[PDB]
Amino acid sequence: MKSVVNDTDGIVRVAESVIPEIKHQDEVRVKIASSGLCGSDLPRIFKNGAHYYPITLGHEFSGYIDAVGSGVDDLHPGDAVACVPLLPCFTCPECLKGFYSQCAKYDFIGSRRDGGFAEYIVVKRKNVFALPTDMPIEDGAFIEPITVGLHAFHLAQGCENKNVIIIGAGTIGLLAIQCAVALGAKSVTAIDISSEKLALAKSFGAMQTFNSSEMSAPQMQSVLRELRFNQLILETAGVPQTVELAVEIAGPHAQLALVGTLHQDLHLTSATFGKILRKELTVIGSWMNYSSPWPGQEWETASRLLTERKLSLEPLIAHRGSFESFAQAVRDIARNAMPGKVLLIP
Amino acid sequence: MKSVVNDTDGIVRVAESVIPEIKHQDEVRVKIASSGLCGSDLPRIFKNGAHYYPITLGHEFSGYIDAVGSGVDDLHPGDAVACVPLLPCFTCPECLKGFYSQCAKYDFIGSRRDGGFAEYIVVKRKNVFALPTDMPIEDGAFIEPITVGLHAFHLAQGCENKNVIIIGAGTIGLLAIQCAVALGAKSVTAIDISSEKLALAKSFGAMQTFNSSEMSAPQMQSVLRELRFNQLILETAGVPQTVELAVEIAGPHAQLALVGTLHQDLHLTSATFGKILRKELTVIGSWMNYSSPWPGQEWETASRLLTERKLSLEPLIAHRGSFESFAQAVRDIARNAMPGKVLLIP
Ligand SMILES: [Zn+2]
Ligand SMILES: [Zn+2]
Ligand SMILES: [Zn+2]
Ligand SMILES: [Zn+2]
Ligand SMILES: [Zn+2]
Repeated sequence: MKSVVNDTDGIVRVAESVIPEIKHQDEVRVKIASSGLCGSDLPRIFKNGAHYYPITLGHEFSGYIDAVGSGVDDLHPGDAVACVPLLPCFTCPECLKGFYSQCAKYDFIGSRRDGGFAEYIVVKRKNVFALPTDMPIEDGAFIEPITVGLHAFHLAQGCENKNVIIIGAGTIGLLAIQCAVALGAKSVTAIDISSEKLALAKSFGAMQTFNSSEMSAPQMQSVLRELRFNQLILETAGVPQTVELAVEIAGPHAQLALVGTLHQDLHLTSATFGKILRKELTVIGSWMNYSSPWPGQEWETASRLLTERKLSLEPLIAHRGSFESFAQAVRDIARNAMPGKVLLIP
Repeated sequence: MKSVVNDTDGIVRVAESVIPEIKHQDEVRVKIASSGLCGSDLPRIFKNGAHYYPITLGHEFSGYIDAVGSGVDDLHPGDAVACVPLLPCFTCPECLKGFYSQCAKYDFIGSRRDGGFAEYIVVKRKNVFALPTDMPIEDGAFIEPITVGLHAFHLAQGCENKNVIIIGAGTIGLLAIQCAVALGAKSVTAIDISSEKLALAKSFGAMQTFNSSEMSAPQMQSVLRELRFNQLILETAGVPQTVELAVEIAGPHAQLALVGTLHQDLHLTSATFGKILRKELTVIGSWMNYSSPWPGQEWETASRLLTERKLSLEPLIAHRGSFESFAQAVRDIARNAMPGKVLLIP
């Protein structure tokens, strides 16, 4: 079978291996139909940021059950699934509290073990999420990234009647705009460095957009005056300039949800830090996308919103291709910005 | 009348001035009995951090009503009061929401206008808080710093049954320890560089203490293992090293309340920032100490805790004296750490 294998210093190749066998009663084998590249994969590919090399990535995928272990009774060959890539231990104090992403013994498909840029993969039953039979299988690759946004909204106790601000218009951020609209946000505003993913964001329902390469924080705050109350800001870009921007533009008692991981240090001026105090902001760390009961309401909500057509996935996709095509598309990214969702279609 | 006036390059003066007159129907004049130096006053004196010079500071004080304006019907000469130093406008959208410390137009006794390091002051009726008739008048000077800690606890929805960690053993931190014990924290841990402030913390009820000049963050986290859940951490020291420490030591889903204002920039590593997300911390900006109904339940709680003898103020006090000895005590601080509460007794 074919897979995409990444090696040290940004080398990407397509490799041939034997199909993995089911080795435990609670495992399943999935034949992968659609597998997306995450923003968080780019440092793994191009900045030696993976836990090991060589490695096969991919934690955003869907497929059909190919076989099941003898202990699996609720899934059958042919069933459509999405991958639930985190595997907590379920027995540490954190896990028994429902803090699965604070488990100090978890596995992660496409990060801590090999993942979904392959024709087949064997994973635990708890690592797959059943899809509605009428849902197009390709759509299932977006479930995991949808739940990223939904988890942050969950931590903030909802976005209903809130003025939400999404910073970053990558796939995660564009999905968060669509979810915010569908979950009854009073308004949605999008902010990003380049100018018309912002047009795309307006088509998804953002009532206004700020190009941060052309507006300063004060200019943005001035426009936001009428909407300065009951704010929920999601920082999805994961660069220190946007974290700083969120604090600067925030209105009184705004909730600020951090979902983007930084790969450079954050220097905040004394003044900016002071605004966290003076505005009495609530800064909410957000990690992964899970809650009890496993894998969490986020996952059922993601599937539900898709089926009732509240979400729009096609405009997000910058590329579909099989292995050679997808590999070169990944190579073409270089250390540049993500064009849109790059999908592997085996 | 005498007052303490500080000037540009850390000069502290005792000056003579005329007694201020009541000019509006809703004003009172207070003859000041006890007036304390806040940790936040030190950058105002020695790091040119005040809004203007020359200036008279002091926002932690108590006294007796000397005279009242013609429109004041519920206070009279001889009444004991504490100062409520913030004066919001009460007519902006922030104030109408009960967000008094975000008021666009607020005044502040001892920061935006001259304060209580004087024999008499004229302030609004809204700037004084009636004390119980049996309360020793000097105790009233501690009400404002008490409510600082209580406001942070309030923002965090209480400290009851929580494992609280107080970082910084200045007067405000030591008071927050006593309040935490009184309000039923499951445990209280104190952290500071002074082994002696730490002994005091234990006598106030801290079950353990970490000296940060001698212990590492990992060393601290190791000790905190059995208490790592349901944490409430108050950062009161207001220096970048302790903000960094709070994030490093925090347990899973800990609340982190920020009450100390920085006067130096904050440089967080990408790893330290990452912990905010990975631990799913909630960072709570805390500013001043007010709520609706003005000035807030915090002030009622402070008064009550004092009257039922749940707090201990005498060991906090490092100095008592009239104008000349108080001024020299202040000068002796220079650019060093606070010895304890320095009080002016006119
Ligand atoms: Zn991802
Ligand atoms: Zn676990
Ligand atoms: Zn103060
Ligand atoms: Zn106001
Ligand atoms: Zn720096």
